[PDB]
Amino acid sequence: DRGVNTFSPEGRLFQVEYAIEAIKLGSTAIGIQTSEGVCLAVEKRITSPLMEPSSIEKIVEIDAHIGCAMSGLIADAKTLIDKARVETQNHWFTYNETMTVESVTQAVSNLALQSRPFGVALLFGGVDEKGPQLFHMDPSGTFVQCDARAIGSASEGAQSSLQEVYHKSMTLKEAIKSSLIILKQVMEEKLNATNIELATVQPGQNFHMFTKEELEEVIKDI
Amino acid sequence: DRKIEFSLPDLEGRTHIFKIHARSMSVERDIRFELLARLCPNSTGAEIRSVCTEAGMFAIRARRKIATEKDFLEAVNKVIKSYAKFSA
Amino acid sequence: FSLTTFSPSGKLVQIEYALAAVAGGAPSVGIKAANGVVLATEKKQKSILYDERSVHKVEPITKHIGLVYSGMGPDYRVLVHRARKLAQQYYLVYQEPIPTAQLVQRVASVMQEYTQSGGVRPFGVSLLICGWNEGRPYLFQSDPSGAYFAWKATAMGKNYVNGKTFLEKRYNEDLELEDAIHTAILTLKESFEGQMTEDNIEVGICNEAGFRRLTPTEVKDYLAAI
Amino acid sequence: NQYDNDVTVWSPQGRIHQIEYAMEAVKQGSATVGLKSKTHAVLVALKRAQSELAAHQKKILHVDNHIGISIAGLTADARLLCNFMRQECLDSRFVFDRPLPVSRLVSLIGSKTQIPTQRYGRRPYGVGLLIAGYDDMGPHIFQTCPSANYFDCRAMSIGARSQSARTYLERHMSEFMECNLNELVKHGLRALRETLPAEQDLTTKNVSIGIVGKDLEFTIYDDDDVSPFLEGLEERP
Amino acid sequence: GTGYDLSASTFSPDGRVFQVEYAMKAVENSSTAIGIRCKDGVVFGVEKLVLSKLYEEGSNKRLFNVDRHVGMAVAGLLADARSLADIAREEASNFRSNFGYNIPLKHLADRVAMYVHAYTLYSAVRPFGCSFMLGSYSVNDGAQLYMIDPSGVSYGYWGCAIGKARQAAKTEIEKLQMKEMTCRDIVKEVAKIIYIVHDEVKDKAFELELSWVGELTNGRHEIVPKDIREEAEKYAKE
Amino acid sequence: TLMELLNQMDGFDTLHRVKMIMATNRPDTLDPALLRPGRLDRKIHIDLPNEQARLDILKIHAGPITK
Amino acid sequence: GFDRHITIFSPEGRLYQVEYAFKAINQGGLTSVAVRGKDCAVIVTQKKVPDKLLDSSTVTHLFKITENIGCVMTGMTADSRSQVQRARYEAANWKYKYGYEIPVDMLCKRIADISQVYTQNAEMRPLGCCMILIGIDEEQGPQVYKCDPAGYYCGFKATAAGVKQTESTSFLEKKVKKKFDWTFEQTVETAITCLSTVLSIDFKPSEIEVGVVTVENPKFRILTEAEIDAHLVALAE
Amino acid sequence: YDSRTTIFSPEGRLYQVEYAMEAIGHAGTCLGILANDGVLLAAERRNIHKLLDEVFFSEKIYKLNEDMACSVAGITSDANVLTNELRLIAQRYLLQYQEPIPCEQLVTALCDIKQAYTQFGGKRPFGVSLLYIGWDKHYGFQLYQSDPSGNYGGWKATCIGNNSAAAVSMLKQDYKEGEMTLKSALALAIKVLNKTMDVSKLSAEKVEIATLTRENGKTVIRVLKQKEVEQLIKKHEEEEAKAEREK
Amino acid sequence: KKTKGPDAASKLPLVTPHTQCRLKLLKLERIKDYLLMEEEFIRNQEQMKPLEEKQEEERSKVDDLRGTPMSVGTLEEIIDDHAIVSTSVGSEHYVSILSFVDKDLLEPGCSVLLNHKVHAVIGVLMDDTDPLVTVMKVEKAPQETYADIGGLDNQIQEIKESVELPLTHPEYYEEMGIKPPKGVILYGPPGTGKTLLAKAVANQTSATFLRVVGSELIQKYLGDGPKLVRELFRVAEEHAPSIVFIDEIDAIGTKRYDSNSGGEREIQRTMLELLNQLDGFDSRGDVKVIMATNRIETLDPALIRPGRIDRKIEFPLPDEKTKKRIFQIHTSRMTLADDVTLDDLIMAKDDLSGADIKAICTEAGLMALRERRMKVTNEDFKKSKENVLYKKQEGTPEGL
Ligand SMILES: Nc1ncnc2c1ncn2[C@@H]1O[C@H](COP(=O)(O)OP(=O)(O)O)[C@@H](O)[C@H]1O
Repeated sequence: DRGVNTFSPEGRLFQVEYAIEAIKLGSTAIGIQTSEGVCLAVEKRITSPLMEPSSIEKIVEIDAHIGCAMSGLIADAKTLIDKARVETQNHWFTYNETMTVESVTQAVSNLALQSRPFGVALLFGGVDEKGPQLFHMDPSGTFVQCDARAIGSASEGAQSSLQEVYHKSMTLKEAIKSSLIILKQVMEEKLNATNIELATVQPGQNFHMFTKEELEEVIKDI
Repeated sequence: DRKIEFSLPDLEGRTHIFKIHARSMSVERDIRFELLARLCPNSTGAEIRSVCTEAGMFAIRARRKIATEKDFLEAVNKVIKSYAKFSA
Repeated sequence: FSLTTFSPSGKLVQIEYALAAVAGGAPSVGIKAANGVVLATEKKQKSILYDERSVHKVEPITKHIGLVYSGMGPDYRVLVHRARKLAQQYYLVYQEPIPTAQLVQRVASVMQEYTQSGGVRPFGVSLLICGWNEGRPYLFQSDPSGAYFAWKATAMGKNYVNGKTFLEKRYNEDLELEDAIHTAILTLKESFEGQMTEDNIEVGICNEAGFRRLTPTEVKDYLAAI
Repeated sequence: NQYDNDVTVWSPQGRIHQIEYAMEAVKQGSATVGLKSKTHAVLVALKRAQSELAAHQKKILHVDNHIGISIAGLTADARLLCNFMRQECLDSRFVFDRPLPVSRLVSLIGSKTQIPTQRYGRRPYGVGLLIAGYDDMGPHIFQTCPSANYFDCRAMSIGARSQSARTYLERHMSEFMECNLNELVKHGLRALRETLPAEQDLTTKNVSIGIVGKDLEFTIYDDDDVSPFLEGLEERP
Repeated sequence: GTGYDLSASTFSPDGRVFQVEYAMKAVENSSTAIGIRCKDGVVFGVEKLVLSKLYEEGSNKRLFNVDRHVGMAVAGLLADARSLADIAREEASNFRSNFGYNIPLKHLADRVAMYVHAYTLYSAVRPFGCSFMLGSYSVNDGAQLYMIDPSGVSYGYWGCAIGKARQAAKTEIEKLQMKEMTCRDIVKEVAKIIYIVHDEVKDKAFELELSWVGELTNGRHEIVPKDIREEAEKYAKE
Repeated sequence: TLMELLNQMDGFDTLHRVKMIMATNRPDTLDPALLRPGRLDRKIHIDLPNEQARLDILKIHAGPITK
Repeated sequence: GFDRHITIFSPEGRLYQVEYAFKAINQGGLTSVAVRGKDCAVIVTQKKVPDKLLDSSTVTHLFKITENIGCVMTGMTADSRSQVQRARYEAANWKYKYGYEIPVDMLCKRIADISQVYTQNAEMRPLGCCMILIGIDEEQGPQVYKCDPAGYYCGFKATAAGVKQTESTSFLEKKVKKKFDWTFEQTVETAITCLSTVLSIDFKPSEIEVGVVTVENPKFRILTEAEIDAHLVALAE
Repeated sequence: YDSRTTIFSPEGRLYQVEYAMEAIGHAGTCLGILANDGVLLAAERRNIHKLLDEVFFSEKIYKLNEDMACSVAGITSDANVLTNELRLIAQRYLLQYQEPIPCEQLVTALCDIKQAYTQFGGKRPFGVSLLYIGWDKHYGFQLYQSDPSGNYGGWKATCIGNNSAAAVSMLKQDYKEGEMTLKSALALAIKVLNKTMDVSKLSAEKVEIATLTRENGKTVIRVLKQKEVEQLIKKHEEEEAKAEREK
Repeated sequence: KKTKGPDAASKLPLVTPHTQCRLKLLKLERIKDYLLMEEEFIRNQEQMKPLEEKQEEERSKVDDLRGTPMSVGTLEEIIDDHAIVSTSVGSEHYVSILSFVDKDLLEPGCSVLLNHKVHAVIGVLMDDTDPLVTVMKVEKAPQETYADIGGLDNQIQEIKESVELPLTHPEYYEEMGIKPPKGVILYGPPGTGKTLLAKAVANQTSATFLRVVGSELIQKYLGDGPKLVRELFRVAEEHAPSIVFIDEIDAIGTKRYDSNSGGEREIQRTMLELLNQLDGFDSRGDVKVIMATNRIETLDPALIRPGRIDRKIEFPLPDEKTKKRIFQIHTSRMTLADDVTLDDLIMAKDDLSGADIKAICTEAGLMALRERRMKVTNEDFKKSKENVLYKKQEGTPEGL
């Protein structure tokens, strides 16, 4: 019914079926986990030119070896990303090593529903001893390992396209172009560098911004 | 007796519904309509008829009555309206 | 929610219903005379099975503060217990002021836990307070939601309207001696159905010497020659 | 229907309705079976996959060397129960250095889940638990429903279309005590395979196995670890 | 009811608590039970419906041991019944820790009944959906047996029954002549009464959980030896 | 509801030729407050017929039967 | 609305919840009578025992709150026992805080204050049990009081509670209006004949349980079968 | 279960707070006028039943601090607790800083507490709006009006009562800054009170007025007693008679 | 029971100046002269008769057999020769009419005459003048045209294309074999919406028009809100194919109310009957349903889908030029001033809609007529701004 805790008469409590469909109002984001690394592509969707593009960010580095892409209420995603950073730093401080992306996703999932549930979906991606990994976490405190995931308003179409354009033995160079051509097909405008953000994951590199308006070398090919 | 049901079109059902609907209009089957059939999971036969309806409306909007070889425009209008049905 | 609540646009509907409840039926007149204050009320027990020396309507909160009330006696008990505790706390804090009339205003003000923190359901009793430790008497009324009114003469019963009309027509006045209790009994008589007797009518008096609940002997003495 | 709105309220016809709805949370979940033996307890869980790109999610959760659980239902308040059971088993380890017997753990879980069924504003834990443990009295399989009424079972299954698996287990439960490890695991695999529609079939990627035995601590077998058990499937979808 | 039967804190227009009036219905619907005070002890007995043969030997047993000499035979919503059994165990342990010795059955029943009444008094919490007999024996106080309804109070019972068929059991219970019959024949007779009550006429096969307390067990409420009471079940069958 | 018929006793018993016979099954639970003077009052004992009544009613039952 | 559903003041200026809770006392099918006398105070209530499988030893509605105060309860038995336990706790706590034993009027006042707190607020509900407590008080003679689910504590000489409480009160009003003091034979006989006229079963000396507190003999004597039988024989003479 | 309304509107309005603020206009009548070397408050005595004794010595005007005084126009139940809290805040500031609290800071604290009351929790908004007159070292004589919305305003001539619109219109028409003095401010206040109270020739009992003046390094808050008030009334009556007859 | 009405009125609304001038004078003289000549024509034709032929063969055969006494009753059924007529007080007659029979005008459920005595139908009253049960075609084909509203060129072109896909070029998608009755979903600020009507009059220049505004949350057990509109659009197909303007009920009557069950039964009935009628696979006809609202958010997902309800159109606020045009249109009838104070009233204005423009124009004339009566009141230059303030925009205590 309307109660955040009461179950539905059929099978599954409501108001969490309502929180999950908040990536619908959220913006599109796609991530590919390849053997080379993890490619995280989002779109900023600036509404007015006066707003600084640097201000609007959907991808934030939780740590040097974990990057996260939000899709939904950026307000709730700020809290979730802050908790992810705090948990990663606490684990590193306790055990003097790099917390696994799976463990970070598990902690975020534990904190997701414990207050009305958070209405954001995160795409965690980072390197670990088990190679590069990517996880799709969902507002209803549920996380799943994924290799090529899409999320946002057009999650269905983007995921369907990714399902047939992805192959198990791809590299970063093909992954970025596939994600960008998909994004261009999903969005309304073109994939200008001021509107598209990209995040790369490397086994021997920290996850930095994609070349910062010198990334046109990856959109001119598109 | 004999309670039966369906209303669950799979890929083969959806593409056959595409074929019978494409029997109408000025379309032909050289279009890769299997791609759109994959793109809509369980889109009834009602929405397939709507999608063929939309493809006709896009052809007249372009003012080209041709639709046998108008396949790229067929695919474009079908995909954009599938986007709008899912999210408008 | 858990306080005095239910206030719509320009109204206090729950408080108004509480005031409809305190309309009651116990007249409980009060008169502020020059020498002191008289709080008289009607104890019309159902049948003769009940007792009149068992329960009382007039309660001495402290040495010279007396209290009478209206409908919802069970609420009135808790209220008078709270008032006794509050007066005792004030006297303990400000030690030995013999605080009655410099406290009657203060105890009436501290009757804010009375209603301003209603307790989900507001109290359903309006109470008259008398004190005379200032060289002058004091009669105050606290209602289920308001505050001190500082009356000179009023009633809070089923016929409180015509009781107050009787009080003003009979000229509560200012030169009246302490024995305006005759006029208080007359005002009760108007809102009384029966041959009122000593146990039927309970009255307390608060003069400058102190407060005292008149025993049935003096109540019957006053009721004689009426 | 008014009386079905809240957990606290009681239906005039008898039992309350919110708890009855809570059991539909475990009905609406991927199937899982769990069977005892003379010496081993085996859980066969259907790892339900979102899409071919995404993984098949995680089932058969790990609790301790001698206890392992399989969830079926609302995954949110299921990792919570897993944390509670892990914490209780570790508390027992810490206090008297012995594995917490499974029956006491199940009683603790039932008591813990009973309170939300009576406290206002608290939804019942709509999670179906198939606890496999090896205490000193041989293997044990327990089913915990959101109604907080646990059960002991020779072989029980929960999930979508789990009634067919229940019937197969019942018909073959006579020959369960005297079965080799692989034989019992194949019994469970046949039981789970009978659950999904004929189009679906067992794969190394969509199944998980939890085995606990006298000398074998609880182990979660999957694709490479499952393939030796998956051989000799006797496929009749 | 309609409007007044939503929370236990809401009295009926006639002055009744419909939440408990409905909680009694769950006990009326669940499987039955019986407890008889024999001459020197108390004998319990409960039929339990094996809803599926997938279950092992008798589990989630309607009988419970709340203390060394005290046993609880419960019927109704079984999870809340187990929680209440845990409450009773904690109460007995606390009494033993504070006042020493063993908790008298009348006081234990009174305390658990007061706790149940506390749970039915308020609004946020709901009345317990279970009714149970507490049976105990000691040399000093003989054998006592108190039955607690989902909202009512403990009452001394020579013989009591609860659950699906209370009247049908009670008729033959009152037919039986207690107060002079030893606990052995009472064990035979309680199984006889349970088998007289319908078991498979509309339901599945039922298991016979029977309990003991008495001088034959020097207190020490324990489940009857089922291997040797299978013959008692056989006599019940005849 | 029986007390309602009880206070009906002032239904002009002088004027009205109305009586009320209470054919209960067992007089065990009959609200003994309803057997005081002014209540139903009189009770006549009827039980299972004795041997004499049994043979008499067998005779009258066999009366219509001529064999 | 919810004026008649929660403990809130009605728009007409009434409190319907306690008005219902009082009728709750009438519900349950029982009556009790209390008669104060010249020197003693005796109370009697019927003992409705359905079937003899119950223990007539413990089905009582009268209790000792302390060594000199005895109560009789009317209404729902669970709330009755809760209020009896509360009264016993209050008596013990008073004896601990203040050396002298708690006067019966003060105990009734405290119980009425608890009930008034219950009718205040909205989380809890009033207890549907009216308690008549008696006891000998020095410089006061026998004392009888009644606390009700509202918080109005009063009642004296002759007071009754239960289903047919009005008829008993009317008869006792007739008796007390007849100006003659009752000794420790007339008080008991008056109570017995009052309850018998209320419910004419002629009161076989097993279906009532009478409590007595005299002045020369304190304590709450729950008179045995022999004593009630002797009083009944003396009355019906 | 019942839940209170501290929420918005489909448009985005706090209609509960708005209704309370409008209800403040209903019942009560106070006005504050600021002049040089003296600031004064005028209050309308609503109930003048002859059966009172007037021993509280003040009903609308409340002395809240050595250097300030307020006047409520809302429900008296909230008015009492709000005045107590205001005095407590002022005296807490005096304890902390050993200096009389500036009027603006006091008003900001009170409006903060009212904003909290309308902001969080299932608590009713404080249905009371009150004026404040006071003097400080920084700004001298100041007048402030705060509504239950918690949005106070620094005024110099305002009314808060039932006919507050008519009273403020009369003020605007016959208000002159700078030239205004204490005596002319009293004349204006009595004139506007006579305008807003329908019964002409207002009795000194139905009007309660208090003036704050600055003596030699000390703030004196004198409530004008009956004789002084009716002498002001007599002077006003003389002025009215002269003005009417001279035409 | 209703097919058409005699449209012999609205004599040439195109009075070009609409202001008193010689041209408008001369146009009216031509209008009146023609009225004189038409009346003279018909009167001379009816008076100077073509021929005098007996009793026009009327009184000889039919009139006498019809008889003097008559009574009227509804006609119920038709059979090959007789006719089945339900006359007054529930009488039923099976008679063959042969005198003055007009079978086309007879029709079931129509008022016919009964000659008494030998009760036989003898005539019919085609007027009848009581088809008053549900009347929505009374305002059909409104006279408002494109020129009444300006500055909305993009929307006018869009709606015109969406509704001139039929009528004009129907073979276009007849060959494309789709026949989509998609209709148009109109957005727009609440300050507009009767323009959602004004832009609808562009299509109302062709065929008729039906309106359902406010309707109800069809609590009616039969429902039949959209179902009766379905019958009325069927009547529209019988007539010239009309459009259905359901502004504000596509919003409230079809709300994206997000509860599922126990929801006033409109969510069960109204939305489900709306998409059945909006799907071309169920009902034919050139009827185009214009769903106009001011709350785009409450678009139900069934209404959201362009697959069944295509041609989403957004109505924006007027721009500077649009404000100039609408102010020109509304003040054209009143001759605002000779100084033409046009741009000062709109240059700094923002969020001003058509209803506000009409209101300020009317109030400007009202204030001038109040006391400033000066024909083209020289005060109008600033009084137009005086009444363009007019307060009344929005008012809500302070909250600031
Ligand atoms: N741009 C415009 N040009 C000419 N007339 C207009 C224009 N906009 C509105 N109107 C007229 O003003 C009236 C009110 O318009 P609208 O804003 O649609 O009303 P509402 O706001 O009440 O829905 C309409 O009947 C229309 O005839």
